[PDB]
Amino acid sequence: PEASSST
Amino acid sequence: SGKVVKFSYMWTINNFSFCREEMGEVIKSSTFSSGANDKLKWCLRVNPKGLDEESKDYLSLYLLLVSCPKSEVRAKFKFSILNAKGEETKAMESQRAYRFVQGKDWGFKKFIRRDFLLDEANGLLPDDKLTLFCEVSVVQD
Repeated sequence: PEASSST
Repeated sequence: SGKVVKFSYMWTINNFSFCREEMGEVIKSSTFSSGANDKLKWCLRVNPKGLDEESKDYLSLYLLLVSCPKSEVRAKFKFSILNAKGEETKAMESQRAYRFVQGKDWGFKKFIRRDFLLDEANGLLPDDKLTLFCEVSVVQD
């Protein structure tokens, strides 16, 4: 699953 | 030389289906600690109706590093939902450790479909409560 940041 | 290196945070949001948060708006958890002498501070952030246009159909979920003694911390994380029996379900975990700095978060923009979450048949909102579960492992302080 692809992790990402909300900024 | 002693550190809390692994920790599990359990967060219950009451009356979830009636949360008023629109797209982009956040719900923020309380701050929790780890590392040496509680020197690492964390919290959870959830977008009940998604972060952006792409994630409109989803709940978005993130772990935020609030405070650390140095420049960064590297950590693995796993998010899941606790069902009515208290059992883990719909788990997603980071593929590796990620670099956190103060004010930065990491998580899953498309953690779970809202319609699936909200469907009573699925038993993920017992008594209309969403219980999120975040297990963290800190590789470096």
